[PDB]
Amino acid sequence: LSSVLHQRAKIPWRACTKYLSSAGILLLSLLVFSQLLKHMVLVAIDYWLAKWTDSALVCSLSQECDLDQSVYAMVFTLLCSLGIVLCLVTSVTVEW
Amino acid sequence: MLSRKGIIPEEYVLTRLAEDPTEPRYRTRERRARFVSKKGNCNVAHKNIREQGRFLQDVFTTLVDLKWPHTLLIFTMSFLCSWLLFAMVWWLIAFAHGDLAPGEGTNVPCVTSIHSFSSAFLFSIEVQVTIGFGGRMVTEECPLAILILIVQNIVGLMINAIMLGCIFMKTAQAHRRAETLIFSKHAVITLRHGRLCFMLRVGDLRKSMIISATIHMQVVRKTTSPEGEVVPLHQVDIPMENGVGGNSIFLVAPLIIYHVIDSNSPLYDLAPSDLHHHQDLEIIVILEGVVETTGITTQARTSYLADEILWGQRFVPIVAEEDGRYSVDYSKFGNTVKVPTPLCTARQLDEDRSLLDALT
Amino acid sequence: ERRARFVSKKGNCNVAHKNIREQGRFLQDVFTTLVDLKWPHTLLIFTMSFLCSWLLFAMVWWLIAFAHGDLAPGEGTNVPCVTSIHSFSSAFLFSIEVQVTIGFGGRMVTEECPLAILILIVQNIVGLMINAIMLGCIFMKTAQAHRRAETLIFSKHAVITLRHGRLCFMLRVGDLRKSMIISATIHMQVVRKTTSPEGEVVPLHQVDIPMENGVGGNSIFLVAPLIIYHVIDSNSPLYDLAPSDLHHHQDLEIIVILEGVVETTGITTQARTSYLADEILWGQRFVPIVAEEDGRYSVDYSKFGNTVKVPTPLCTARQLDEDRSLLDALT
Amino acid sequence: SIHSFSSAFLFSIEVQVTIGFGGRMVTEECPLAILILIVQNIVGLMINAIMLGCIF
Amino acid sequence: TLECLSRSTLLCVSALTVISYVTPVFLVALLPLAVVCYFIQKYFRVASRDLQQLDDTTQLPLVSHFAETVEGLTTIRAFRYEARFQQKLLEYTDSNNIASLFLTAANRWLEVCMEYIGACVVLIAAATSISNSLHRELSAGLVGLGLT
Amino acid sequence: WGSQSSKVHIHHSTWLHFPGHNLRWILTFILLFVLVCEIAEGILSDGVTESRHLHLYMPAGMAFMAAITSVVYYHNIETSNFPKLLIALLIYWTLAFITKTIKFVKFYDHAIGFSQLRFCLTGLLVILYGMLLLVEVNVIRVRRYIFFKTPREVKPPEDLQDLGVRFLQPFVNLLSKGTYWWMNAFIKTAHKKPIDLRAIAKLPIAMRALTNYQRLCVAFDAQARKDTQSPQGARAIWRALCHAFGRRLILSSTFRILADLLGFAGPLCIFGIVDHLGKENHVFQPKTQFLGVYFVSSQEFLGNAYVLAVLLFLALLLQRTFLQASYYVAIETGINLRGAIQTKIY
Amino acid sequence: FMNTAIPIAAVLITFVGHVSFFKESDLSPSVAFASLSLFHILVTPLFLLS
Ligand SMILES: CCCCCCCCCCCCCCCCCC(=O)OC[C@H](COP(=O)(O)OC[C@H](N)C(=O)O)OC(=O)CCCCCCCCCCCCCCCCC
Ligand SMILES: CCCCCCCCCCCCCCCCCC(=O)OC[C@H](COP(=O)(O)OC[C@H](N)C(=O)O)OC(=O)CCCCCCCCCCCCCCCCC
Ligand SMILES: CCCCCCCCCCCCCCCCCC(=O)OC[C@H](COP(=O)(O)OC[C@H](N)C(=O)O)OC(=O)CCCCCCCCCCCCCCCCC
Ligand SMILES: CCOc1cc(CC(=O)N[C@@H](CC(C)C)c2ccccc2N2CCCCC2)ccc1C(=O)O
Ligand SMILES: Nc1ncnc2c1ncn2[C@@H]1O[C@H](COP(=O)(O)OP(=O)(O)OP(=O)(O)O)[C@@H](O)[C@H]1O
Ligand SMILES: Nc1ncnc2c1ncn2[C@@H]1O[C@H](COP(=O)(O)OP(=O)(O)OP(=O)(O)O)[C@@H](O)[C@H]1O
Ligand SMILES: [K+]
Repeated sequence: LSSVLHQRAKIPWRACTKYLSSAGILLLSLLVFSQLLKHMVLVAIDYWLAKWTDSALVCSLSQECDLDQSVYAMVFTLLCSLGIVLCLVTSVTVEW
Repeated sequence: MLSRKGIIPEEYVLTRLAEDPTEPRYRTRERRARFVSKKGNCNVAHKNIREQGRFLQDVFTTLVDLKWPHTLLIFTMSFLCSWLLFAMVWWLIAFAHGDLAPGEGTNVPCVTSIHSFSSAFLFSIEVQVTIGFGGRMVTEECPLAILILIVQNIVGLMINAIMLGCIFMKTAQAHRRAETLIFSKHAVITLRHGRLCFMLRVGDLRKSMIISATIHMQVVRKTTSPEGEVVPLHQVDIPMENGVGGNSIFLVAPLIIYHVIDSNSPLYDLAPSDLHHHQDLEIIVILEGVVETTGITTQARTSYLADEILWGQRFVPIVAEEDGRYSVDYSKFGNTVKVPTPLCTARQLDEDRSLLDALT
Repeated sequence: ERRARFVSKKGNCNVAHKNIREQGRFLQDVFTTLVDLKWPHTLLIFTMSFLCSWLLFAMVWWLIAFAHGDLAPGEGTNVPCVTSIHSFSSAFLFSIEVQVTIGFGGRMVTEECPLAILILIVQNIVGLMINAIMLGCIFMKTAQAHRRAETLIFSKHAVITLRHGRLCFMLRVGDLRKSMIISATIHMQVVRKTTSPEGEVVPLHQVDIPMENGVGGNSIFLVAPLIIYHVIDSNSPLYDLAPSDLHHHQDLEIIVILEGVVETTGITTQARTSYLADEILWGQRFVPIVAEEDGRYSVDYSKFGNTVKVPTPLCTARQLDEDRSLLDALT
Repeated sequence: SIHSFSSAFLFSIEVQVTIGFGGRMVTEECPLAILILIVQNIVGLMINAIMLGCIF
Repeated sequence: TLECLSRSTLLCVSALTVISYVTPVFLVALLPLAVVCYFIQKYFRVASRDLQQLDDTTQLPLVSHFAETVEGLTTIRAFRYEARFQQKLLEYTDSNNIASLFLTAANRWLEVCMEYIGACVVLIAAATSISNSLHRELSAGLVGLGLT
Repeated sequence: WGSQSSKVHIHHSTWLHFPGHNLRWILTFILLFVLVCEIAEGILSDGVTESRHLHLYMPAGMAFMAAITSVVYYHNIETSNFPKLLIALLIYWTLAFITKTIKFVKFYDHAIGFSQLRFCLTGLLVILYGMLLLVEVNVIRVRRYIFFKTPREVKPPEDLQDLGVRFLQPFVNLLSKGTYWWMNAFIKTAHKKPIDLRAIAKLPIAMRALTNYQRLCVAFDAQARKDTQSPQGARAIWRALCHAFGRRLILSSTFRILADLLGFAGPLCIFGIVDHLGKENHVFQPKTQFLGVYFVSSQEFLGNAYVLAVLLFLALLLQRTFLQASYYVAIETGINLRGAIQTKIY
Repeated sequence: FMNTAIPIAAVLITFVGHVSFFKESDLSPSVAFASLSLFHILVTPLFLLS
């Protein structure tokens, strides 16, 4: 028989049905949102770290567009805490 | 580690019996491999060759086998490499001589007009291609220039002579004339003069005659001897039923070629009911002569598998007698029309003749 | 010593000629001798021919300038026949420029003296002749196909096994190149010191041998390796070769001559090989070689010359054909 | 020495036939001339080689 | 597997996003490199699925052979038949080992090619970032994030 | 290159790597590194001046191309069993060696000193050519084809000649051992048709379960002869495996350690690249100039951002090839252990 | 959770410590980002040597 092209199904339907008829709606959306939120924090922590070693190398609540802070510790510790908490939430959601 | 690496080395589990998996292996799509293709170009792949440089030893023969695009590139690379290498030599010798830094001084240049490497490259072109503009002469000053001039001239003449020889052997190539020899796509088995024979048609398209044509013919079947031998592809020779037995033939109009199936033929036990596609048989035809213009010998190769054969059909007559001369209507070259024939084997026909003829 | 071979396994023969009345034909065929020579020797003669010609005419150009006296310093009271010749080395460079036809033009030939005009004609004609001759020799050398004979490959040693009842001397020959050999031909000879009843003695009698072809011809179409055998009929001189009589000092040799015009250059080439007395394995059929892959065949040159043992009587062909005939008659 | 078109045509003769009078040379000024010189030499030699073979 | 797959692919997307942001001329060369990456992923998955099924279906008969040989040990040794079964095991072991070797070699093929692609990314990122920080004055902070 | 489009021999050819094959490639690799070092130095030097000074890197720039073409020529003459044609390569090494020896000594006479990197690079590259030359004559000694009357020609490996052998990793050129280039052709087969026990084929001699079992039995018998211990403890089996696979386990560890050490050069390169990129200080590369040519020293060479970025790229290549080299050796030894131990248990 | 939190927690502690309890530099990107890359290459074998 000829199935060289047929074999490469990639199982996309087998996954759509899986998530739908097994996970529901609430938890699948929570999983995706939690993963993206944690990864955006990683982007944010690297972006904030870069701008900090940049400006500090001799009203600051804003994450971006603000360069009026002698010390960047307050926002950087908060970003680290967000990353830890989101890792916990992401792990729980995936396993549950 | 992002990869799924954890504590699970055991992999101990019991799986039930599994049978009949879905896989693309129900049927073998690939057919029986052709021993030589319909345009020559035999479809046999050598393997496990213990190379010893014999391919590379005969560079000249290797150059001839190359296509014209690659031959032109090697032609170009050979000249360019020699030209540029000696350009460095001329540039370096002038630079070492010190006649490259300009000035109104006591020094007299060994090679005049050399100012940069560009002039050295142009001077190399002039010397080896014998253009000889003469604005960049060779003077009497440094004898090493005279030695290098002799070396460059000898090397240039040798490379020119070698490439000439290669081009003369490549413009005499007749592998593009052998492709105008035409064999009918499918051959037939049909009775002539009461004896069965394996007919065929071969014709020439151009007007330049091929001298001393020679039509051989071989049957390619796996053979198991009574002694038990195992020959995967045995090649049995085949006659041509010519009036003198010899393989020679004079081909102007497309002639009919047929192997009279006598008692000593390997086709002698073939029946139309066993002429399906997956039958291990093949008929090769070898039309070799010398082309009258180039004088170079040529071969034409064609093959006829089992499914290509067409039992009990006769080729359509092609030649006619028109006003000025004969005509050849090539549109009817491969047309076959069915003829009333027995379905018996050659040996079955022989048995029928053995009894019917001996009426008394 | 042990046993002289007529032709070596690589194809070169070993016969040594002696007491030849040299008539100069070796020297007479200058062009054929050059073709035979190796490329290093050909290049040496190529270089020496051109260098001698260049230097010979260079001395002539220097001589004519010295005779004309135009190489000594002059102030307008002279016009040299060959311009800018004020040294022998200038004449040498001028000779290079003329014969190679580089023609730099710094050392011209003037209209003044006619002798330089004749010498220019002679040098041009001689240069064209030598260029044409070297072209011819190089064209014949680049058209050589003796190096194609090397790609033709025979079995390490041949066998004699029963096939279709009778006995045959088998053999295998292969081609490694992708190119074809048009109009191939396989001759085969036995070389034995054969004595005759009438009293003659022949030091090496060469008996021709049929190729056991289908149509009784010498044509062979060689693409894959072929088991090229010889049916040992009554007339074949191998009809009385005892397997016990296969030891070293058995006066035997099987010449093989694979001919056929090479398609590329159009040149015919020979392939030669000799099977000695002890280089024959009785009753061992060849290993099947031509395998089949997906949609194409496959030849396994690793198993080119391997032979497996097959049972067969250890009897001479005369003791076999006669015995079989008697059994059939009795039955 | 390139003045008119006829000068360029005669220069083409001198290069391909390899006569090379040398009154119209190629200097180091424009590199494209050197590339064109290489092209013309190779093409002229290839055409000459082919015509030689056919004549032979 | 879902946690690891999603985190890995999203880390890759996040990392490529930051590299593009630091040096805007990276993404222009990313597109040809992304096409090459697509081909490598495509071909590897096709090869890896086949080798994975082969590995599974080759290791099943081996444990089955061990179990059945321990079931009928006395009968096998009665015939003096054990040379045949040792040869059968060697063929089974060789089949299992060659499946594993090809799976590992396919894995190493992918890893070498992907890490060379990553090395090309590093050179592109480093070269363009230094050039942009000597002309456009990237301020040397985004340079550090891009390199790491 | 042209003819290979019209030949089938190399479709299933048979190789024979000349004696001194493994260290020939590594020498070409290390000199391909110290030619990029010369390139980086030359580009670094001439930029501070106002002219070209092409002689700084163009010699190195063409030496780099020459080395690549040399290894390609050597490989093409290694797939075929035709040693004669590497005469050019043999004469090439000494031709470069003598010339660069003159360059090295003519730096010393002018008191160049090791303080300048170009002197160190030239000196390093001189022995890198001399040792390569010594390999090019070692091939002569073992095959005896140029001058010696009767050559001592060698057959190709016996395991390669089976048509049921297709995992040809153990016998292939060193660079394709590392980058698994030979796998690429097989991958197309996997996409074309499925991969059954037909596509893959019998494993080489060294990986056959019987070969590993034979090596294991030899190790056990040798151990029992050297030490005469009546019990066969767990330590007996442990030493047996070590004695049967030590000469490969050490190779895996060596490759892994070198990969780790070169891997840490990535972070360290980042440190240097960013640290130099501070305050946009004016370039002051040349300190000790000689005869109008600016010589770059060690720290000056490794203070340049571009030089360090290129150096980082080369370091990543070495790291990520040695790491994969370690992985394959570990897997091959582990799979051989499975074969020998499964056979031993049976 | 532990695998993905020990790198960030270590990085958090490291940066805060140098700023407050060390004050040994100005925390230039050459040191900050080099140490960040070192933490990545060290976390991978540290979490798996167990
Ligand atoms: C790659 C160069 C290798 C040679 C380097 C110099 C060696 C000088 C040899 C002088 C004789 C002394 C020792 C003899 C060595 C013989 C070498 C040789 O024959 O191989 C040359 C090859 C292959 O031939 P083969 O199959 O080996 O020949 C039969 C062999 N005797 C046998 O065992 O059966 O023949 C071929 O297959 C064709 C090779 C032609 C090479 C031409 C290269 C291009 C040159 C273009 C640029 C010109 C450069 C000019 C520089 C001038 C500088 C002043
Ligand atoms: C399946 C293929 C796989 C790929 C392998 C090859 C790759 C080729 C790519 C395909 C496109 C090629 C287009 C080339 C166009 C220019 C060349 C040209 O005109 O010659 C093309 C033709 C030959 O064609 P062919 O079909 O190969 O020949 C039929 C025969 N059966 C054979 O193959 O043989 O030539 C002739 O029929 C001979 C005429 C010769 C006259 C040429 C004179 C000038 C040549 C140019 C010289 C100057 C070069 C300048 C270089 C400058 C460098 C600085
Ligand atoms: C001076 C400045 C230099 C700075 C950089 C330095 C870099 C130096 C690198 C040097 C490495 C040297 C190690 C050489 C030995 C290699 C391993 C080796 O010999 O084992 C080979 C093994 C398998 O062997 P086998 O045939 O089955 O067994 C042998 C025989 N049966 C026996 O008796 O035992 O098979 C294998 O080993 C499997 C393959 C793994 C090897 C792959 C490594 C290739 C590196 C690729 C680098 C790519 C490009 C780098 C360029 C950098 C510069 C431009
Ligand atoms: C079939 C098993 O054959 C293999 C065997 C190996 C060797 C190997 O390192 N394993 C574990 C490590 C230990 C802790 C289990 C691992 C798994 C996933 C990702 C990285 C890693 N290590 C990477 C290097 C630093 C430590 C973490 C690799 C790859 C393969 C492969 O499928 O080709
Ligand atoms: N040793 C030899 N070397 C070369 N050619 C020979 C030799 N012996 C004989 N020939 C040639 O054989 C032919 C005659 O041989 P034969 O010995 O029978 O007569 P002959 O007396 O030598 O002849 P003639 O008087 O013609 O030379 C002549 O063509 C002669 O050149
Ligand atoms: N794979 C091959 N590729 C090329 N030539 C081969 C190959 N196998 C055998 N030959 C050639 O066939 C002849 C002998 O083949 P065979 O393998 O039977 O013996 P051998 O042991 O290789 O012989 P020898 O010692 O003469 O080389 C020799 O001329 C040999 O070069
Ligand atoms: K001329």
